[PDB]
Amino acid sequence: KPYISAKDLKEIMYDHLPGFGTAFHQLVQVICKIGKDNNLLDTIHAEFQASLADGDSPQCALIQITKRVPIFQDVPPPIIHIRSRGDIPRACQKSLRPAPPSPKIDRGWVCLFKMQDGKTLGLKI
Repeated sequence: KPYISAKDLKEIMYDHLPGFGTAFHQLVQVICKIGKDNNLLDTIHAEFQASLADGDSPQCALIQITKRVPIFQDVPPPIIHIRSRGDIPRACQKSLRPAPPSPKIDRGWVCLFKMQDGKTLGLKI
């Protein structure tokens, strides 16, 4: 069992972020779910801290996690099912892009939004 829970890591990360419902907030969620599912929460937490200690901003640290914690190169961006495009947080809207064939988390593709109508948009940082 992890010293830090998915819920608590999310809160710690959220505490460091400006605004609400940004692409970074969504990235926090992707990171925590991947960490929780693969039992890497503590590793992820430490990497977050280490990046901040290097002098990186919190946004930059989240990006660093995707490049430095190996698992984020080895799994595809999560597919998140929603009903319509309005379900996506306002702050994320500006970051939606057509979904390429091979999006990579470590290149900024946070997740894929799959709508009810069958359409798909990627979230890109």
